[PDB]
Amino acid sequence: AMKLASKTAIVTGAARGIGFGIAQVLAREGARVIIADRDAHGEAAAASLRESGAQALFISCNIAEKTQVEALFSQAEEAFGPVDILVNNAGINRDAMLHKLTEADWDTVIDVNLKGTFLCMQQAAIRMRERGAGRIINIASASWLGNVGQTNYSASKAGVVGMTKTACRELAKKGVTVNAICPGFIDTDMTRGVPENVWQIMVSKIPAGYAGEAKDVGECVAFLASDGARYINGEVINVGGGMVL
Amino acid sequence: AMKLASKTAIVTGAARGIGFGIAQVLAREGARVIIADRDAHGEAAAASLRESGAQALFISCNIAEKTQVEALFSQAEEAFGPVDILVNNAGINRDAMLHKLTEADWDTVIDVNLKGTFLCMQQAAIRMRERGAGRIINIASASWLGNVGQTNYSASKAGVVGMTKTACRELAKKGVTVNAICPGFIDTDMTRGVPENVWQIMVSKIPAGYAGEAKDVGECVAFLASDGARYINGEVINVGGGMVL
Amino acid sequence: AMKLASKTAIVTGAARGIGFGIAQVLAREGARVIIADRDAHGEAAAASLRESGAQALFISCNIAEKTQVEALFSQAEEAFGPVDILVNNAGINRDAMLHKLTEADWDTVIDVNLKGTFLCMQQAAIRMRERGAGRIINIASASWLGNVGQTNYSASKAGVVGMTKTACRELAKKGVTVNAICPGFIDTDMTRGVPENVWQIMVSKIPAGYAGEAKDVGECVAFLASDGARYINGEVINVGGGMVL
Amino acid sequence: AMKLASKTAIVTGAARGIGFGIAQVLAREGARVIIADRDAHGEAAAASLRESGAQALFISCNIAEKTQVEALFSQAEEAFGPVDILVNNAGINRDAMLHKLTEADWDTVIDVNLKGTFLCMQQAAIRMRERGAGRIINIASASWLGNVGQTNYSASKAGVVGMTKTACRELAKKGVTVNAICPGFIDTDMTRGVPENVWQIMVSKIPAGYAGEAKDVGECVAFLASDGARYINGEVINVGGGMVL
Ligand SMILES: NC(=O)C1=CN([C@@H]2O[C@H](COP(=O)(O)OP(=O)(O)OC[C@H]3O[C@@H](n4cnc5c(N)ncnc54)[C@H](O)[C@@H]3O)[C@@H](O)[C@H]2O)C=CC1
Ligand SMILES: NC(=O)C1=CN([C@@H]2O[C@H](COP(=O)(O)OP(=O)(O)OC[C@H]3O[C@@H](n4cnc5c(N)ncnc54)[C@H](O)[C@@H]3O)[C@@H](O)[C@H]2O)C=CC1
Ligand SMILES: [Cl-]
Ligand SMILES: [Cl-]
Ligand SMILES: [Cl-]
Ligand SMILES: [Cl-]
Ligand SMILES: [Cl-]
Ligand SMILES: [Cl-]
Ligand SMILES: [Cl-]
Ligand SMILES: [Cl-]
Ligand SMILES: [K+]
Ligand SMILES: [K+]
Repeated sequence: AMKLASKTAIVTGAARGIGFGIAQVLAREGARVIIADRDAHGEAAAASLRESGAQALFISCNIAEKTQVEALFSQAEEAFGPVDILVNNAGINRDAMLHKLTEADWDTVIDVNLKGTFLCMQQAAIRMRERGAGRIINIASASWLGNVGQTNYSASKAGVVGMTKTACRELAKKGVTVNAICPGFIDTDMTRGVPENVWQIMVSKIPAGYAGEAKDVGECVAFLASDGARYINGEVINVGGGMVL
Repeated sequence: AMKLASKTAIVTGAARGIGFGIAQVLAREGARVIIADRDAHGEAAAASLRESGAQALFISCNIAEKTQVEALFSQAEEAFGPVDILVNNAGINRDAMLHKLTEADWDTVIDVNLKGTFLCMQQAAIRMRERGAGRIINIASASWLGNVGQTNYSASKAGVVGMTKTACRELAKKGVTVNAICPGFIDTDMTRGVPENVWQIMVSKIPAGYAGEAKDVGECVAFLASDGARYINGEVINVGGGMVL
Repeated sequence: AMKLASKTAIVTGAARGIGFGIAQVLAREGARVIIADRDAHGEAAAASLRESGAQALFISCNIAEKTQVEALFSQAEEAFGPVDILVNNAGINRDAMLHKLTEADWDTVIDVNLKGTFLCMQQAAIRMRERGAGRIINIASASWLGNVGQTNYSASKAGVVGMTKTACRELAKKGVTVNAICPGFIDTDMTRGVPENVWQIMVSKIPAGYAGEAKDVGECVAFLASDGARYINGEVINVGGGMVL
Repeated sequence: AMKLASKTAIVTGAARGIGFGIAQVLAREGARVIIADRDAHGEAAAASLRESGAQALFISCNIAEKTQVEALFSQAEEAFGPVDILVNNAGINRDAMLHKLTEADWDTVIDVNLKGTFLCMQQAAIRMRERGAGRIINIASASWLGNVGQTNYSASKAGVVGMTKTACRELAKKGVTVNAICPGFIDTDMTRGVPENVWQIMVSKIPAGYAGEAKDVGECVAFLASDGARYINGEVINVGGGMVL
């Protein structure tokens, strides 16, 4: 009934969008969910999961700062014990054409999407490699293989895939799986913030014929986090309705 | 609790090995399973499933002949109703170096592994595209990106991945998902034939440090067959403990 | 002065389109070219190369038939000596939706594009693995990763990529390189035969903004065939102006 | 004749190893070469290219500082005219296991390998988009798809590949090609430091049976930088004797 019962999970950027969708599917499978986010709306997201009957806790955290990541994993374990699942979802966009991208927009996107994902992966690796069990699921983007106006975003997401495949080689023998999910075009506050015509152009590229939901990504994460996906490691699973960006 | 309940699934080459493991997982999820295979032992395989408390039926069929594939879907529907899931696993080996592969061994591997997967996929498409729903899951091989002494096998499995991505672009808008699985080194009777010393050397190369089971491939098939994996389409998922052949 | 000077090369389907473009560039680099094709127009193509000051010979041949492929290499070696370069370009199209592709259109495309490419590669392997030197360049398609209405073509081209990687692993230690080229959309008689709206839709996908020329593919073949590309093996190079089909 | 005559090329980190090998091949093809590196030995490198009868110049430059990258392109064009070719070879290693990598070793590798490549790519894009012609060749690593003890290096090289494909989509219409090269195990003065028993293990992973040379990478750069490779764009070409890291 609940393939993730008795498992603690940390989901970064789970205050809204895809992150909250993953927290909802993990919580539904009986997992204790730690909502890690820099926005105080994460408390409304945790209170929403507890009201549905699940066990959830919000922990304010800027994954770009190592001291806050160390504090995140410390409080999470003092709250729901050992962390068995890590979902690196936290991400941001500062789009610009290569010839216009500012050094500031470059630094912020790489510091959060790439270094941020590194600092979290590291705290999970230090623990999971000793316990001989663990699940690391990184959210990348279909943009990891190129996308106009996303020099900094494609670089960070492509970097997340490289790390995912490196972590697989170092933690696989420790009974840990590290996999990446590349969501195509999902319906969230970020995608609803783009202009009308931009929405239709993207949906016209989706063979399924519609923008995915945050739970579509959550269903794939819940599977990789289960014991049934123990032989899937270092993979990149596209959840974009067959879209080829 | 029974995600595949009320769904009929056809699994080719499921008399023994990986195909039977996939049949056991689909059955465990309360799915009516059809075991299609030339091997007569398939009758004892379907019986083993009816003994576990599931509904199963063996159909002696040669997927290389279109007239027998047309009979497979006809006989499968009048029994358990509309076919919602198709698992193309049937795949034989006739290994030989490129400079010595006989024209006969080539034709046998291609006619069964590639043309066979096409004939089954075609019959599933004619039906699923009208019912506006369906699941096609092709079992290909880590050998699709090359492997010594497998020119005919690498060609066939690489071809299966090519059709998989093509079917995705033609059946996605009809609500049908077409995905492929590439198993690594799976511990089965057929594989427990090579020298034990070569087998231990092969396992030392798997990052996970152990050979997978037929159910490992099944757990992934059961997920792609669920409604929760409706947005995963045209994907190649490796089930080899993070191994790169 | 000329990189491929003193080298004999066989180019299948070099009577027109990409094949003749490849033959023109190889000849420009001082390579003795063997125009292998099933159309008698290859005799005009070979004469056009001899009139340009290069050495060329046409040999009628259906790569689908092994006895005719064996006769091709025999006549090619007694004519210009040992074959140092093999370019598998010969290919056909019998496009149709998965639910309508006839068994005849399936057999013909797989027998030419896949089995035909194999029979040629096999004759090159038998000779090159003994001479300790060689070059095998297979023309695949950007459709190897899927394309609407090309279930048989994608399967055949994907199969060639799989074989390209298998051959690499078996002949790399012999000093032979096996590489594949995936042309995007090249301006030829076949491509100029499709409707005008299809031409604009295909060209609108090319970031470069135009359909490539036959010599663009030939320039890449001339490089892989040189000694400078002795450390490139088992690669899939796209020559489609950055098109992502 | 020489395919790169009258062309100005910038090769970062070309004072030694692969970088200097790339400069030698570009010089041999008649291209003016700007050696950009923090290593003062870059003067002896440029002088060695002038002794061979080519036009070479050394410009001390820290690619992590945008003001020095802006001065590099300014001083480079004032001396040898418009920059037609940009080779991003600059790279460093600060290897460590995921659970040990210091924040400092992470920052220096990302600041030089990823941000450094970005700053140079940006100065090239700003100039090449107005001229309507140009070549950007990024040297990534076989480590972009993962490698033990290289979380930071695999992240920076995978990121370079991500940028490569993004720049392709934004500069293809402007007549500019952006490609990446992934060298496998290359023999350089920066690799003959490990014991031979370590060298043998790495070589047994190379199907070619031997480690490559700096010029094997240079030959591929000279081709992509030629007018004949104008239709190759957004590609990742492996130069590792068919080795799969
Ligand atoms: N939505 C889409 O269509 C696609 C998005 N993605 C990725 O999916 C992830 C989530 O996407 P959305 O839900 O649309 O994003 P969103 O912007 O709607 O929500 C992201 C959440 O991450 C949090 N966050 C951002 N930076 C953070 C940091 N440094 N530390 C902690 N929390 C931080 C924000 O507070 C926010 O709650 C991102 O990594 C995004 O790049 C991937 C491809 C497609
Ligand atoms: N033209 C394009 O845009 C693209 C073409 N390709 C591939 O490039 C190759 C050449 O394409 P095009 O020049 O446009 O085609 P084409 O039809 O103009 O020329 C192909 C040549 O192959 C020969 N041929 C066909 N079957 C043969 C057989 N069984 N034995 C011997 N010769 C045979 C034909 O006589 C013809 O001369 C084909 O393999 C094609 O699939 C792939 C990507 C795109
Ligand atoms: Cl700036
Ligand atoms: Cl920040
Ligand atoms: Cl949702
Ligand atoms: Cl499970
Ligand atoms: Cl033979
Ligand atoms: Cl034979
Ligand atoms: Cl039919
Ligand atoms: Cl530190
Ligand atoms: K994949
Ligand atoms: K490639």
